[PDB]
Amino acid sequence: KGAVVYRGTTTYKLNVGDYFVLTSHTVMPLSAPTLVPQEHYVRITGLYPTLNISDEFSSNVANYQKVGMQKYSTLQGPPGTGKSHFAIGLALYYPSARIVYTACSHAAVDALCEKALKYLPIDKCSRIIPAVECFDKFKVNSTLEQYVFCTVNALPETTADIVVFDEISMATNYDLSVVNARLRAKHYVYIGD
Amino acid sequence: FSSLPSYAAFATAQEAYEQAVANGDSEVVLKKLKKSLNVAKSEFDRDAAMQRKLEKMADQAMTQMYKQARSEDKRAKVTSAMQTMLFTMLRKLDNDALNNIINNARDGCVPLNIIPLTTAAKLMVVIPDYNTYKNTCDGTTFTYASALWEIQQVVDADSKIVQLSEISMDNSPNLAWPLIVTALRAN
Amino acid sequence: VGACVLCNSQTSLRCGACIRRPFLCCKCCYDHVISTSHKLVLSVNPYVCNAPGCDVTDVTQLYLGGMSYYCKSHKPPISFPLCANGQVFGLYKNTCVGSDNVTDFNAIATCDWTNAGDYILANTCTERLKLFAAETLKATEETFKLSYGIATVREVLSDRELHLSWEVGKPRPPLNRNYVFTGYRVTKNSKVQIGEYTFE
Amino acid sequence: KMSDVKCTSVVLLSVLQQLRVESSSKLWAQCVQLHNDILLAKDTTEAFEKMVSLLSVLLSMQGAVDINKLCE
RNA sequence: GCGGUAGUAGCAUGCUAGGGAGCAG
RNA sequence: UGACUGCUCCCUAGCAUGCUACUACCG
Ligand SMILES: [Zn+2]
Ligand SMILES: [Zn+2]
Ligand SMILES: [Zn+2]
Repeated sequence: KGAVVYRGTTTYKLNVGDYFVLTSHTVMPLSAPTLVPQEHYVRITGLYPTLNISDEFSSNVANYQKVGMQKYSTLQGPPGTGKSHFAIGLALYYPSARIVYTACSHAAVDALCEKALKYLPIDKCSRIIPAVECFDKFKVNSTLEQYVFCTVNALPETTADIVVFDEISMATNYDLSVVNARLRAKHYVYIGD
Repeated sequence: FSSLPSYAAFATAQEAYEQAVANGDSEVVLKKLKKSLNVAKSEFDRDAAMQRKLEKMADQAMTQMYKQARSEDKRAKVTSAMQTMLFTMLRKLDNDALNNIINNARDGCVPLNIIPLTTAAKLMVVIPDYNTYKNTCDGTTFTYASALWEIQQVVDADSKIVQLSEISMDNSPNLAWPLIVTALRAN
Repeated sequence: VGACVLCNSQTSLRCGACIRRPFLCCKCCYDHVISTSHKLVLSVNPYVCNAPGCDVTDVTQLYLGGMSYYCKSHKPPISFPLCANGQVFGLYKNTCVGSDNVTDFNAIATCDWTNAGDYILANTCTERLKLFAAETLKATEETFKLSYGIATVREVLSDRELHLSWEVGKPRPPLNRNYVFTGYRVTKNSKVQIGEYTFE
Repeated sequence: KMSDVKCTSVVLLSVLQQLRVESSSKLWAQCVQLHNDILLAKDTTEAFEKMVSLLSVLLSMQGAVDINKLCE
């Protein structure tokens, strides 16, 4: 509501008899839990330690070290406290973990992609196009890729090591179960509060 | 069986029987005692005939329910298998020439016998003898079904790759003879 | 259908709840069933209630019925307990010898191969029992070493330097040459010739 | 005698089939022809010649130990 | 001392189910 | 990889019917 304003980037001409309905989906049974119980590790395992470390974010090295000790972790920060680029700088501090980005909204991925292309490489990153306005210059059907961008609605079965779920406030327990069932990893990272 | 009210009645009847046997009671008391135990046996006969029948009926119903659940599981498995078979055979259709011939139809309907004859990317020829081989699959490329086919592999009934140089008049009896030549569509 | 393990008697009964399914004659198989938790024994067909949707495996609860074995809740009126008269029903139920010495078998069958008592009993028993104990020890070792997942290596590093990880909660395997890894690498479909490696 | 040779042909083709002779299309076709002709034969001379021809197939392979099976 | 009615079990018949097998077109 | 139909035997299980068997209720 601004005779209704549409927040779409594309154009379309309607016709006679066309109607818009609040179309929902069929909620499949939820198998995967929200998160596995945590456990204190003795060493930094599950992620590959590289001999070269990143000095680009000196105030996040300790945070990454502490994340590497906990199974699933979440940092309590106000919006804009490195919330959009914490996982981005994590993917560059340790370029040896399968980093998977996911969000509860399809229109909120533009903020993620705004600086990801400047920080993470564009050639080695791609987005799978299902058969609403996103980049189409990427390469489709890239099952085996270090960095994967996709949405929970059309997320196939895959595995990773570090999964980051931005905007955790608007995601429900059903959304958490869907995230954990579509993508299976031993670590889960939640950004926000 | 072991928790019915008739058990206490039977115990009381046995206690009364023991008391009558020890004391030596009259015939009327013995008859009354028998009329109690014997019709408590009537009550327990029913508890061992209707309840035992209900237990058998419940077991039969549970068995039928197990069979129905297994049948539904088999239905789901067969449905998934058939759906996957259809979906994995549709993906090999090469829908380019398939749409080329379907859209060229009068109403999009074509006979089935022409779809492999027009839109199949691989041709398999089974040849019983060299006399039919030289006529049909001569050389490394041949024409059939108004199209040009180039051989990519020739095998015998033993499924052993046999080279084109081996298909000779004198070398024919040295090969298993239903020769299966597989060719690809030329363009 | 072969000679018994603990009694050297012809038998067609394999203790299903055991690891290597040893051949046991009727009397000794009954002794193993009643003196341990090995309530499952096999035959030409497994001893289990053949009525659909049943989940009883205990020979004590299993009764011979028609052309198959059933349980009290699923038995025909002509019912015949499998394990009775000190022997479980089966072939060679009459041409049987048995053995009073069944305590050692019942003790070794349920052992985790983590105590020195298992080694002492294996070294001090009958030859057939010693061979069975050795076979079950090897089976337990290969099932404990295969009780984990596939160690996945995602990066390649310089020579003689690999960061190999473990599973979630998996203890550290022996780093010496005690275990020689002999796998089979998969290119796309088939697992063949990973090579021979020796972790050090 | 004739029934004897036909039954020997049957068992010989059985052992040939058990030896993966059907993996060779020509050899299996020849064995099948010999076996069917022995069973359709009317005289114990043609049948015995075809029996020798069929047994040559078994003797031609190294999959069967001929000394061990001749226990007499 | 009575007809039992009933009942519930050895015995028989049949109907169904399940398994194994044989012949025929 | 193992078709459709028909007839016949054998074993087991449960259920309908003819008995047989005894205890006592009821007049
Ligand atoms: Zn024994
Ligand atoms: Zn056992
Ligand atoms: Zn049962």
